[PDB]
Amino acid sequence: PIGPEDVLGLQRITGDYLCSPEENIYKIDFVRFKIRDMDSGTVLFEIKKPPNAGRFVRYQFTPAFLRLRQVGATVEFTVGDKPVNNFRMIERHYFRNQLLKSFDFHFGFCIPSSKNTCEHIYDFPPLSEELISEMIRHPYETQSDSFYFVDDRLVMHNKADYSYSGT
Ligand SMILES: C/C=C(\C)CC/C=C(\C)CCC=C(C)C
Repeated sequence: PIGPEDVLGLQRITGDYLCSPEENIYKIDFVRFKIRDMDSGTVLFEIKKPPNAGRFVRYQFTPAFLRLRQVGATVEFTVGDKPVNNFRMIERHYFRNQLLKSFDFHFGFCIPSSKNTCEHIYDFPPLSEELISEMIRHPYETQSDSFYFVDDRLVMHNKADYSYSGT
């Protein structure tokens, strides 16, 4: 039902998850996530996996984050026995229902029944100063949808919100 063309034009965060966890028929499970700033080598965030059912994440960042040029994302995941072809993530970010950027990453070849490592390069959009001020000023109103497709079918959907106020 849901293909990449259904999400590629969205101008708002979705009101609900567009797929159920049962539709993840390929048993894809993300187990590690690490963010590196390509201009300082600084690790900006790193986690390792031990209602929303774990499909929502809250992120606490700093104001400097909104001026980064390029960020390297290291992602580790396991895969079931079904071979996976045309694995694709489409991740859209919004502040106050205004599209900031949409990232389209095609995964490399996925080895079934095994752990895989992939690297995504995030080229940040140049954000206007007024938009920078408002995202710092109103935490958690920057939101994202991450859509995962295998052979042009929605199989995973995650959500997140973001703070750029530090802690
Ligand atoms: C799976 C990854 C995430 C849930 C968050 C990582 C997203 C980014 C690093 C993009 C930041 C967007 C801007 C407009 C600055």
